[PDB]
Amino acid sequence: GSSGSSGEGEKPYQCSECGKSFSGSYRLTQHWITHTREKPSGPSSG
Ligand SMILES: [Zn+2]
Repeated sequence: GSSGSSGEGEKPYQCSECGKSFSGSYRLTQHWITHTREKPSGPSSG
């Protein structure tokens, strides 16, 4: 009915790498930061 890929709780500024919503675009940035310093060995995603 109202459950699945398309549910009730999606934001236009929700991270995709990890997934984190925020009240405002500007805010998102601050978060996206964690996706800059993080220095993974290699095979992480997937
Ligand atoms: Zn993220």
